[PDB]
Amino acid sequence: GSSGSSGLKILTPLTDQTVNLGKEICLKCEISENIPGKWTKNGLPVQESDRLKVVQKGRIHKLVIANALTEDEGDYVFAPDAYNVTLPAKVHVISGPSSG
Repeated sequence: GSSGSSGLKILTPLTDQTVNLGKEICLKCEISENIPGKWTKNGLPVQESDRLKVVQKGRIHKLVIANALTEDEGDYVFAPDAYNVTLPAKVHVISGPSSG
């Protein structure tokens, strides 16, 4: 999908993930290249923290959350720090006893 002087082939793109409130979020994606990338939610630079840890394995980016918070519900998007490619993703969180 050459668009702008790029040539990255998405081997294993992100897959829609749906879990209940609290569950441990997970998002793994592979690419035909070995380069670092960043994640973005609802069009914003996701924040990192003890709970939020972005693990990377060679040509694969993994992302899991300690507790699936309501905020999670939205649209996740990842992109390499070398190319201008973007991998869209959908997620949903089920309500629970923890509300109000």
